[PDB]
Formats: sequence, structure tokens, C-alpha cells
Amino acid sequence: SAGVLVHYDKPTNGHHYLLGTLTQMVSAPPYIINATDAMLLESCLEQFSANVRARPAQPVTRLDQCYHLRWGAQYVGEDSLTYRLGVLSLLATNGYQLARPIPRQLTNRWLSSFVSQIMSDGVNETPLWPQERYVQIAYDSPSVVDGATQYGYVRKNQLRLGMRISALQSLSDTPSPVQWLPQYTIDQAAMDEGDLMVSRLTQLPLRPDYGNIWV
Amino acid sequence: PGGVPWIAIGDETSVTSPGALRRMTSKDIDEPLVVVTEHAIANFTKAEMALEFNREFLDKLRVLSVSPKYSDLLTYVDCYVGVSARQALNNFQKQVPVITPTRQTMYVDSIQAALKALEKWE
Amino acid sequence: ARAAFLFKTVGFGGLQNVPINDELSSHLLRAGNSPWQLTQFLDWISLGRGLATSALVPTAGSRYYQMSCLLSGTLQIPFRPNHRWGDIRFLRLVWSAPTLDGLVVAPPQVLAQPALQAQADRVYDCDDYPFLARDPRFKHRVYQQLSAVTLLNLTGFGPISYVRVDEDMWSGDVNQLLMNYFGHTFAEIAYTLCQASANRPWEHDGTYARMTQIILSLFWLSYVGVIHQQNTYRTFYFQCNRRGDAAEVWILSCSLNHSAQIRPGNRSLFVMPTSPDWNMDVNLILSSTLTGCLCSGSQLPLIDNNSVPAVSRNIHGWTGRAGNQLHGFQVRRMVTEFCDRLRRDGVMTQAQQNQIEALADQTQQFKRDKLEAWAREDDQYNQANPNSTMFRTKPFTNAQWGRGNTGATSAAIAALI
Amino acid sequence: NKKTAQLLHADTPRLVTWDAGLCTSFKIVPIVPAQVPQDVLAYTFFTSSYAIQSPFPEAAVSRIVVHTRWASNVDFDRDSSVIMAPPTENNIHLFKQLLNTETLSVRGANPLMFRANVLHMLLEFVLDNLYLNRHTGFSQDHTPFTEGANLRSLPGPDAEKWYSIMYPTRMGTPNVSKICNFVASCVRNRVGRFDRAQMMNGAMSEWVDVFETSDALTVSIRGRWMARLARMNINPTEIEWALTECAQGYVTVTSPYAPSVNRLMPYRISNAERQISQIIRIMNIGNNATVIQPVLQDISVLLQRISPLQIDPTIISNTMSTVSESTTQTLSPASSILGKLRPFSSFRVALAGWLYNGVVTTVIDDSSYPKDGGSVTSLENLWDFFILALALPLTTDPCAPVKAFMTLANMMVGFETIPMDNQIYTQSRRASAFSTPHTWPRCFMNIQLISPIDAPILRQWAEIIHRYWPNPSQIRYGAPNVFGSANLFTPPEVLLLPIDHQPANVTTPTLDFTNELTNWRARVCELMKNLVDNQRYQPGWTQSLVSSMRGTLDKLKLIKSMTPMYLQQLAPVELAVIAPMLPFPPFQVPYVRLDRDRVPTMVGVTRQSRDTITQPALSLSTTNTTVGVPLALDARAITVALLSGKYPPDLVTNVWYADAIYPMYADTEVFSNLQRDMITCEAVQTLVTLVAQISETQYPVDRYLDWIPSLRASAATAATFAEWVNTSMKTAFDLSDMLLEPLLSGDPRMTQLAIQYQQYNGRTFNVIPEMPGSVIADCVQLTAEVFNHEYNLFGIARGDIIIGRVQSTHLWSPLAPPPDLVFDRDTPGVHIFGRDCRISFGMNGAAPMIRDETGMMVPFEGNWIFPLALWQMNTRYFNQQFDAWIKTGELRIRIEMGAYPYMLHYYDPRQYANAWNLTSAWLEEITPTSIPSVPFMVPISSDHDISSAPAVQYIISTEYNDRSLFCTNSSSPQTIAGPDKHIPVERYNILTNPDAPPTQIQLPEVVDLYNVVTRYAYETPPITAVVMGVP
Repeated sequence: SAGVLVHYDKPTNGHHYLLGTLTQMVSAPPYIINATDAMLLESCLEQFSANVRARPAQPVTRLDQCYHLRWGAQYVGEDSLTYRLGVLSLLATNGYQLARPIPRQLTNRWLSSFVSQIMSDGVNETPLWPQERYVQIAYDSPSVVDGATQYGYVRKNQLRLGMRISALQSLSDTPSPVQWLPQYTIDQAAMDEGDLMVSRLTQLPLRPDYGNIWV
Repeated sequence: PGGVPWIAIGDETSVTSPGALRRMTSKDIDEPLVVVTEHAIANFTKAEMALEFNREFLDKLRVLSVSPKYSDLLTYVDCYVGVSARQALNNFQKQVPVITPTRQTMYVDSIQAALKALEKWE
Repeated sequence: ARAAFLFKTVGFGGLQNVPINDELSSHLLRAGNSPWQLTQFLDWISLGRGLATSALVPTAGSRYYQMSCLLSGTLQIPFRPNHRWGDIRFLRLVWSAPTLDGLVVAPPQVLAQPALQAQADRVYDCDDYPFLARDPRFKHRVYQQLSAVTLLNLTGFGPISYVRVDEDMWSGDVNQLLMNYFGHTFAEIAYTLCQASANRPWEHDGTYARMTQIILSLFWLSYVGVIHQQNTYRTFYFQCNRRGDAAEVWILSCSLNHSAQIRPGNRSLFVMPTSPDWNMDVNLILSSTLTGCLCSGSQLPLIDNNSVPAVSRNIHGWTGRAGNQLHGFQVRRMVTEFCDRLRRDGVMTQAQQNQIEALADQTQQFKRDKLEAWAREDDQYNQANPNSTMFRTKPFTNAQWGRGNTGATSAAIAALI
Repeated sequence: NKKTAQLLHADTPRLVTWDAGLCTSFKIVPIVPAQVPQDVLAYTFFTSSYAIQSPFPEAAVSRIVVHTRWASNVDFDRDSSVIMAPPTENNIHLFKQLLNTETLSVRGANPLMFRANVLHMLLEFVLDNLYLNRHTGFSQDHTPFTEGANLRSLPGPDAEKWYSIMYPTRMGTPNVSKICNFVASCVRNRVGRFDRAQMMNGAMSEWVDVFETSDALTVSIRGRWMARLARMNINPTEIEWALTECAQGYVTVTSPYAPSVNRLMPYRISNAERQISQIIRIMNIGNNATVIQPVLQDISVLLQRISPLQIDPTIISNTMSTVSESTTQTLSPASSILGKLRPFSSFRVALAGWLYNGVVTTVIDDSSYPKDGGSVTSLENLWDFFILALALPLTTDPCAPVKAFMTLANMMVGFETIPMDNQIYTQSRRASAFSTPHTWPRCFMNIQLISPIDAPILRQWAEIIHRYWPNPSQIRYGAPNVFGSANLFTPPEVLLLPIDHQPANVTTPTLDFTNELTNWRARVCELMKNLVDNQRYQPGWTQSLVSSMRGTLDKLKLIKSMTPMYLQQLAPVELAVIAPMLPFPPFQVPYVRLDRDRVPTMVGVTRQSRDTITQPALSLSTTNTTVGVPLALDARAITVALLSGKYPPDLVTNVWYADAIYPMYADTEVFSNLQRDMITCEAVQTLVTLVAQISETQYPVDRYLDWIPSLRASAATAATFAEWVNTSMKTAFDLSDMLLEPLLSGDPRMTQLAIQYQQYNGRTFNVIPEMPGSVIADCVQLTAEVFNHEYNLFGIARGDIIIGRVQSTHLWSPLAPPPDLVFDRDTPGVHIFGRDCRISFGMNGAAPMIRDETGMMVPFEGNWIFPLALWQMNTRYFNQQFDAWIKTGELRIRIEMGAYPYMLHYYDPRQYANAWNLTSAWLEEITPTSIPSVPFMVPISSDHDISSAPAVQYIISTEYNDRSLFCTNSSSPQTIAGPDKHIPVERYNILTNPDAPPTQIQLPEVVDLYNVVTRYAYETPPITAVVMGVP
């Protein structure tokens, strides 16, 4: 019932079976978090951070930096944060990078906001679905962890992900808006749909400063 | 009906992205699998009718008295269906008539052989 | 210890449908809806009074064969791509729950609905179903039946019997535990041991596992005449007073001044007798059950791919390119081997061995005639009811009546010592 | 109270039964004597003239008869005997003994009830045959009748009659009589013990095989009984290991190693069967609190005996003497605390609730709750808060911690206030009012929602609860190899613990204060001390009083007690050791430190299934029954116990526990109860099978005796039949304990078994049992098939009859008259009659006509076919209208009955006889729902041919049914007159055919009356005989 998810990449003192305790932390506004979820979240964030600063000749602490649930599967549901976190852990293993710009250290407030966005419910774009039969490895994934793994890890030869490999440079924030070059497309649509879409996204209405026509 | 059979590339019944899908293979049931058009079936049926038109000579020739019955070869199944992967992802279908090209070829070759044999009587 | 669970569905021998009728399924489910029961496969028979002969069950093996066909159709429903457990009726059979512990009469709308279109020779992997994967103990317990069925399906001819020898099995007070059954008949000991294994799973190298292996080894050596009062193993041997008896049972026995000599080493293998009388052979089926439990407990070496049908070659859990070779022995010829070894030892007169052989010939002729007659009746029934065609037992040939190198296999067993 | 008694122990059935008589339920009876002596035939010709004992009866007519245990001599009577009387006599009362409530007439019976009665008859025959056959003895023959064979020798004299019957071949054949010829046909060599288990040094045969007269079918029933018993057998070494493991080293038992000597120890059954019996047990105990109270007292006594811990009141007096004050103080906290004390079994009950938390929740006595709810100005109320604070962590109320927080919150209302969820649960709401997780305030979930500045004490209390709530643990328990698993909603061997366990290292430990309970006590005292140090609260209290109160709180934190240490290590060991002795297995629910969502809120059970739902999980939600009850405790006594724990001064854990355990380890009740539950499970399956024969269920059913008529069954008839089966089953096992009661509740045609429970999040957990195999079911199907083969053998008549006048010199069988004289429904000129047919009176001598079922109108003569029921409806009118036409008229009618009782009437062939008057009586006495057994009149067979004499008969059967005859004129060498019948070869095939296999059976075509029997001498010694406990 406590359930077991572990980083199989290194046994600190040997294989260790983590079990979730009764204690859970809701200290982060406003979500309530089980110990299992908190550990998974930190490990997952660390893995994503590793992908962000990935260096070709730079060594990693563990090729496997994600806890994977070995036991407690009957107590585990897809809708649960833990299940999505496992999908995210698999994505981190594949090296997946978050579209939103990532700070070197996510703020506690930033971490909470990230949790809130994860809380936003949507179709999961990644097609990975968990198997306790074995850890699933993509055939074309960039990292060598599958070669490193000796037990419990399986790479599907038919499993190939069609995504390019790219890591961006410094992405600091910008104070004021700037022009974006716009190009139109041949597709045509009803004016009414556009009006309704504008009403959904309109910032109207408010009072701006007039300024001076002549000086 | 039209298109080709598509099977989930990795997870059965949990397919959402095109990446999750692949052309269904004969080994999944590796010869070709194709959706059979009703129009083609009706035309083969008309062909069999022409054979019945030439039935007397073939019987007098004591050869292949049994009519072909093309409808027997048709196989109908529920599955994701599309000419391309995108359609099948948005186009799951039920009871689609299907057959392999080689079987169709054998059937046609038999019909052609029959026409060649009936050549003199007509 | 076996770690991979998979099974392959039975293929009809030129049949277009499972060879069972609803009448047969009802007879099998006389009062129960769970086929997992071992007694469900076979009404336990104590030998002598052993052997179930019925209009639907000429042999207990016949009943097991029908059960296997029915299970192969029913199991496909939760093993379907949907893996649904209650939506459709296979021949009006609906699983009670997702774990598929029990089956039930199909709902009337479902009864109206068509049965699952099972495909023959479908190899399946147990892990594919989630609930079974969720319970390892449940999965292993279910797998004992699956393993026995697969083994019968694997043998085109008669089923092999797995025999292994370990002196470390002799070592221990577990030997004293085996000595608890001293003076017990092999059949009685086997029923109790099987019940104990059913009660709980045991270690692949478990003391119980070694004991079962020793019991099987002693019984087979005695059956071949390999071990006798004049050839005792540590003085311990299963002894059957009269060979060819209706329920001749080697019973644990001790002989003084006649200790046998065994080559040091570990030897594990399976031997499949040529004779088709095995359907009426209680010892063979009991041995098959024990061997299957042994396979669930421990993963044996894959048998030779050439030793297996080409279609089943390279089975991940069962068949390997290099593997043991099945040994085929006619039961009558094997009884002759037991008699010959004793005659060669001089324990018994040549005349006595000849008398035993004559009794065996008489028994064999009677059984062969009955089996051939049942075969004619079955063919007549199949012609009579194409709609409800079924097989009382897997079909058999007069070819099985031959020794089939029983003597070569006997030399092999003697060499195994 | 019977349910509590059943939980404690079960009525003991007589499992082992041994038969010293013959294992047979059938004996041949003589029917008609021969015409002897006669002048022409020398009496010297007949062997019977010397009155020489014969293997079979010597008579002109004789038939086989069923007489269950007619020759049996048994230690225990199963009291299920079935005897069919001769066909010339009426047994309808047995046939009508079940549902013929309105049947006043003795002869009349209702046809529909017949199938149930016949089925019950088969079941009783099985019940009467449940015996173990003890290996018998043989004696070498001292005479030349046999070649010195070893004959099974019975105790008592006059066994020679048995010897001659067992071996008719032993009879000599100077005569050429039919008996002599049959004996000559029988194989000479198949006599004496067939085989025996004899070879080992000083070992007699455990079993022996022998040829003897007998019946395989009862032998088969006994064989299945032996098979089931053999299935349950366990070995002494296994028992030695189990007892030693249960002792856990406190006690040691030992068993020797020796060759198999044959000891029967049947104790192995599936855990599923045990869970099923427990589920029925929970069903019976649902909603009855009084049942658990005696159980708690019993458990309390067991705990009281096992624990070495002792209550020491002097501790309280010492701590109170430590409370110190000057004469000047206005109030005494020591006096107040003593009053708060206001001063074991309660401790034991709460602990039992830990193991039985699954079905019971502990709660404090209402009188403990402060009447005014507490006042900040009352030190006594602060003491009340402290006592409650100590108890709540030991209470199992799901909201107890939140309730305690509220209790403090309720006291602080207006001094310190908190943000509640809504007005309904307002801050003036009683803390006890908040009985659900929903009551837990959102502000209680969010501590930051509370201002520490505006609510410092409350904020501190909340922080302490979050950082200091006790941590539970779990323990492994139970023996799977022998005792299996009693766990219901949890994994096997798991026992929940209210707190995490750290082990003690000494048999004589020293007091330890590093305890979660000790930490809790210290935290509570510190919180109270800070409340005292409150700037707005301290000024009222005297500075001297303040110092005294602070010191008292410090002393309470420092109080020395052994209870926490005992609970931490010894309590779990004691509980694990006690668990085996408990009659009722524990019911537990997972302990969540703060996981309210997983708190269980509902429990449901289904003992029946939905009309369309065949999956138990799908129908359980609408077919399950809610359950669950609370337990009330006194916090004061428990708090005092916690405050005054003391161990024996010279306490050595190993010695004390070992000494208590040796006497303690004498429990065998579980195995006996298991056998009773196992029998109850067989009864359940047998009941369902009988219901299946009588009803159509969701499970598919087979029917092959449907040719026997049966009524449409309503739930009322269903209950009557079920009640009859239950009563008979209970009587046959001689057990009076509750059986089938849950199944009897409601309609059992669609009943299904499952149970479920539901958590706060609403997730529910189901439990569906899988039945083990039943020998009874296989036997019933076999008997039904056998009855179908031999209904006549049960004295049962199948087919229809034809009432028509027949007088001739031919001597046809009333059951087998000549075919050229017979007619049937399909015969020409025969009329079938339906409701539409009517009758037109004749006039002026003109022909009257009866309207046809098709409306054709003709007079009462010729060939007709009458539904028997239609005549029964109009018996008086029909007897009045057709009796003259039936007696002398050409009218011929075939009566349709399908199945009916028949009776035999013999007559002297020498004199003319007319049966019209007797037939007239039978038809006239026919009733629409009831009639007497159909009567057949048969002439007396003779030993010589004579010219025929006139006879008139009116009734014939539709099918041959005279197979019951065993032999004719057996006293004579040959049958010279009348029907000729030889002893049936098929019934003695093992002897008649030398080439036939010994084990070959002719079932179900023929029942062999001579069989080879195996008799066992296996021993059933007591465990204490081979297993010795070693101190």
C-alpha cells in the first residue's frame, strides 16, 4: 500500500525498496502531497534540469534519475499525479525538455505554479503508457541508459519517437513586448467564428493615456 | 469501403497520437491486407453471371462445374481504417471486407482460364 | 525457478471448430463453473477402482482433453485484444469476474450474441492480462494448469515424464520427512504430495522439490526394473509385488544385502512412452501432474528444438535449439524390460517373466480392441452430428501400439544410471 | 447465544464409521413357491428336499430387492435406511410423504411431487451408505468343497449361510437344477482374498483385495468417501513442525522418523472454504452488538492470564504526595487532580479492538465528557482536557484527533476562534458533533489559515498534532502451511499495529522514556504549561500557584510507568501468541495516520444475484448489505492504567512467557470447526444441485429424469424442499449447528456470494468465494443416470397403459401382452380427446354421438385415446358414460400417464377369471389429482404344461418393464410351465465370464451382485501418540 518506486541506476547501499508512509505534505499552497509524490517530483525536476544543461562530454550522477513504481501498482491510478509524474520521469529519461523556460532552480512559488499547470488536465501528448512488465525504452532515444541498464529495463525496437534533438541557450525574461513578423495562410474561415474567438481572448476594454498629438 | 488496415504501433486501445499507430500486418493476424469495395464485389458477381451465360460448354467439357462464388473470399472485420495513418486515427471502422492480393490473383486467373476454355463455344 | 509465463492455444487436427459439444462442457461442469480445479480436470480415482470410463469420459485423460479444449476457447476472451472478462459469451460461457476465477451461463441478450471466434494455436503470454500480473501468487497457481495443458499440446505423440537425480536431495532430515511416507503406496504418497503443493508454492530448490524429484526418480527406476530389493538405492526403493497388475504400485521398501551403485552426478530429463494405453494409466497422469508442479516451481532447460514440433520450435519458455530428447517406450515392452532386468539378475525364473509378458499381451489386446472400437464410435458420431462435432479424446493411431524404440529408451535409462 | 456457541465450538459428527456386516443395500426375495412335492417328481431329486443351504432362493418366482444395510453390522448408525416393499404392496405413502398436503386418501397421490420424492430417495440411499469398510479376516478351507481357500470370516456363528452365498461355486452340483447350472457356469478360480498388502518385516497387510458377493454402487459411494478422507490426510512430522513453529521456541514438540505405518490425519482444506464460513459467520453476526460483548470478556480473560504486567495504584498516590503546597493557597490542584482521577478488562477490550478494528470502533464513555464542556478558569477542566488528550490517541474514533482539537477549540471559543467550514458545523457545534471527515474544517486542513498571533495556543496545538501524531506499524502472524490465512481485506500474515514497534534487548528490561506515548504526554504538558504562561491568563493565577502548576506538569511528563515499554515490545508478542487461541479470527481495517480519504465508511454483502447481472461485481452495488457498530470505553480507567504500569519486580520475559505458554499450548478447536465448515460447504453445493434439478438458474443446469413428472416450483415450494434437504443433512451428520440459514434467507434460485466495503473516497472492495469439489454432486448425477437405466429396479413404472378387454388362451404378460393384439395413439380408427369434444344424446334408438376433439360426432365404441388427466377430471361422468362400453363394448382406449406406481396381483390359472370389477373399482376410485397404484393381474407359474382356461383382462402397459425378475423355478432343474427366467449372467459377469476383467462393470446397463472388494486396516492414531511436547 506504501508502494515502491526507485532509481534502479545506482543502489546507494544496494537495492532499496521505498515505501510511502502515512505522513504527506500539503505545505505547498495549495496542493496536498503524499511523500511518494514529493520525492518523485524532486527527482523528476532534477532529471529535467539535467536535460536542460546536458553537455555531450559531461558525466551524469545517474543515467537513471527517476523513481519507477515496482510495487503498489494496484494502489496506483492513471489520473493520479504519481502516474503523470511517472510519464514525466520516462520523458526525462528520453531527455524531454519542458516548453516553458526552466530556471536553474525552480522557485518554491515557481514549483507551485508548475504543479498548478501539471494540475491543468489535458490529453497527454507523449504516447508512453506504463508497463510493470518492464521499464520501457524508446528505440531511438539519445541517452545510453538502456545499454547501462542490466535488469528490469526494456527498449522497444519498434518504439521510435519522431522528435528532433535541440537544447537552447540562456532564456532570461523580457520587460516589454516586441513586434512578431506575421505571415498569412491560404485557409479561409467564417468572420463570426473569428469574432467569437476574439471575445474569448479580448483584452477590451480599458483607458490608455492619450499622449500628445503635437509638440 | 476503402483504405487499409491499421493496428496500434505500441499500446492496444490507448491510441491517441499518430506515433502510436502503424500499418496492421498480415503477421498481426505477412501478405497484403486490403479493404474490398462493394463495387468490385458487384462487378465480380456480374463476371460470374457471364460465366453462367457460358455454363453449357464448360459442363459439356466436364470441367470445373462448380461456380467461383467470389463473395466467399471476402472477410469483414472491425478496426481503425484509412488510406493513410491519419484517416484510420480519425476513422475506426467495423466489418470491412478484406482479402490478400495473391488470393484475388488466383481467383481471377481461374476465371481467365475458364474464359479461354469457353472460347470456342461462344 | 520458472520466471516466464506464456501458453499457446490448442490447434484442431484438421477440425474447423473446437472438438467439444455443449453436452461435453456441461458434463465437465457437472456441478462447478471453475475449470481451475484439479479434481475438475480429473475425478480423483484411487487405482484398481481407478480409471473413469464414461459415455462422455471414456478415460480421465479424455476428460482432461475436453477440459483443455474448453479452457482454450474460454481463456481467449480475457486474452482477446480487449482482454474483457464479462462482455461476451463463448458458447454461452461468461467469466464471473476480471480475475476470471469463475464462469457463468451467458446472459439472454449475450446468449443471443455470437461466441468468441477463438483462433487455434494462439501463443499467449500470461503477463498480458493485468489482474494476473497484479497477483503473482494467483498467476503462479493458475500457471500450474496452464503448464500441464501446454505440455500435452506440445507432445504430438505420448507425453514425456521428467526425471532428475540429486544426492543433496538424499541429504537432510527432509529425507526423514520422506521417510514419514515409508510403507505408503506411491499413489497415496503422490496424492498427499500434490495436495501439499496445491496448498502452497515451494522453493525451486525447496526441500519438498528435492523430495518430489527423488520420489519420481525411484518410481521410474522401479517401473523400468532399474531399482529392486536386489538393487536398492541406499536400501530405499518403491516396490510393486506383481508387475502388470491393474493397480501395481511400487511402495517404499527396504532391502538388506542388495545395495545398488549409482554414478555420482545430476541428471534431469523427460521420457514419453509410445503406448496409447496411458489414457488408462493412472501412474503416468499422476507423474504428469507432479512434473507440471515441478515445472511451476523451477524453470527446467528448454527441450531440443529438433526434439519439438517445428511450429513450436524456439518456444521461449519451453523449447530451445539445444534441449533434452523425449524417450518413447511402449508400456508392454517397458514391463518386458523390467522383467528382463530381473531375469538377468536371476532374482526371478525366466518362466515367471514369460508368464508376466503373456498377461501383459492379453491386457494390451483387450485394451487395443476397446480403444479401436471407441475410435469407430467417435467417427460414426462425428458423421452423425457435423453441427455438434466433438472428440472424446485426442485422436490416436494403431502406430502408437508399437514399441517405438522402447528398448533403445530402456538402454538409455540404464545408461542414465 | 447458539451463534456465540457455534463460534466457540461445533457439534461433533461421527466421522469414522466401520461396517462389520455386508456392504450391500440389495437382497434377492422369493416371490412364488414351486408346485412341490409332486407324485411323478421324486422328492429325492430336489436338493432343497434335504433342506441343503442354497446360494439363492429356490422358488417358481423370485426377484432382487433393495434392502439398505440388510446384512450390515456397524459401530455407528447413519439412520438413513431406504427399503422398497414388494411391487404387490403399496409404498405410495413414501411417494406422497412430501407435498401431498390435501391428499386425504392413502392410495391417491399427486404426480408432480413424485420427482422430488424419488430424488430424495436417491439422496438418502447415498446418505445411508457413508461408511468406512474395516479390513476383514479370512480362514483357510479345511474341506474339499474349495481348495483350502481363505474365506472372509465374520464374528458370530451361522456364517456358513454367508459362505455358501459368497461362493455359490462352493455348492456341489449332483443336481442339474438351474442353480446348479448357473454355479457350473461361474468361474471356479475367482474365490478368496484377491490380493493383500503383505511383505515388510513385521508388517500385516494394510489393505487386502478379495472376490465376494456384494454391490459395486454402495462400494463406489464408500470409495468416494474414502477418497475425500484420503484427500484431507496430514502427516505427523508436518504436525511436529507446525506445533514447534506455533510455539516459536517458547515450547518444543518432537516426532520420530519411521516407515509409513498407515495413520489417518485428515486436516487439510482450502483457505477459501474458511473465508466462506467466516463470511456466513459475519452475515449471521451483522448488527448484533450483544454477541461481541461476551467474546470481548473472554478475550479480556485470555489477555489478563497471558500478560505479566501488573497495575500499580501506589504510583498515583506517590505522584500526588509529590504534589506540594502551603496552607495559604485558596485551591488544591492535587485535590483537583485526585477528583479528576475519580477511580485491565477495558484495556484488553481496546487492544482487542486493535485486532478487530475492521468491524468495531472504540469510543469514550459520554459521562467522561465535561458537562459544561470545560472552562479556562477551571484547573479541573484543564485536567479533563489532559485525560481526554491521553485517551484520544488510544481511541479508534476516526475523527477523534480532530474532535480533541475541537474540544480544545470549543473551550477556547471567544478566547481563541477558528475558521469553520459552515454555519451548520459552527464553533458552538459540539466537538463530538463533528463525526465525519467532512466536518474536519478547511482551516484545520490549512494551518496557515489560523493566525498564531490572534490564536497562539490553537496554532501551537495544531502544529503539535501535525508534528507529533503517533506512527503505527504492522506485524507478521499466522501459519500458512497448517493454519492457512484468516486475513479478509488485508495481505496474508499481516497484522496492523496502532504504533511502530522497536524491539526490547533484555529479558529484564529497564524503564525507557524515549516513547511516542511519553513524547505525547510531554508535549501535552508543555502545551498546557505555555497556556498557563499566557500573558492574559497567568495574571489571575497566583505566582506560587503558577510555580506549583508548572511543577505538576513537569512531574506528569516525568512520571515513571512501564505501560508504554510493555505496549512497544511485549504487547505485540502477547497478541501474536494469543491469536491462534482465538475462536473468531480478527477483523482489521488499515490505519491511516491522516489519510481520511481511505477511512472505511460502508460495508456491503451479496448472498444473491441480479436478474440480468451475472458478474458479482456489477450487481454487488445494488445487492450488498451495510454493516458496522461502535464500542464504548471509559477513558479514566485506561488513562490511570497508562499512568500506573508496573512489571513483576523479578520479571524474566523468557521464563514467564515459556511457563504460561506450556499450559496455554493445548488448542485443537480450529481443525474440528474447519471440518464442520467443510461439511456445511458440501451441504451448500448439494442444496444448489438439488435446486438445479428442480429449478432453472443463472448457472446452466442438466435434466435427464424429466420423464418423471414434477410441478412448477414457487419460492414457497422451493423453501419447503430446501428445508427438507437441510433437516435430512443435519440428521445424517447428527449435527444441530446452524447450516444453510443465510442461503434460506431470500430466494436461493438466484443467490450469489460476495462481500464489499467502501472507503471515504467511495472506492469499494469485493470478495467472491470459489467452491471446492463435492463427492455428493458426482454421486447424485451417477444415481440419476442409474435410476434412468433401472426405474423398474426402483419399482418405478414408465410409459402409458391401455384399458381394453382381452380374453384368450394365450398367456401374455400383463406388462408384455402379444403385439398383434395391441394398438396405440397413432393407430387407425382411434380417437384422441381434447377439451372441445362434446357428447350428443341418442333418441328413439338412433345412434348417439360424442363430438370429437375435432368435432366429429359418433357413439361410444371403437378405438379411442384418452388423456388420463381428462378422465380424472371427468372420472365420475366418464365411468357413468363408458363403463358398459368399456366392459363389453368394442371401445379401446390408451391412457397417457408418462410415469405411474404399479402393483402386482397373482391369480390361479386353472379357473376362468374376469378383471372387469377390479378395473371398474380402480377407474371409479381415480381422482383428478390422486389415484391408487396401477394394478396388474398375473397368473401362477407351474412346473408342467396344461391346456389353457378362459380369462378376461382390461389393462396393459406401453413398454416392457418386467426386467425386475431374477429367476424362475430355481428350485426345479428347468422351468416346465409359465415364464422361464435364468439367474441374470450380467449381474454375475465376473464369475460367469472367465475372460472378463475383475474390474469390468456393466453399469449402467446391469448392476453386478458379485464384486472384488478392497478392505483397509489403516490406523487413525491421536497426535499426542506420535507428537511429544518437550519442555
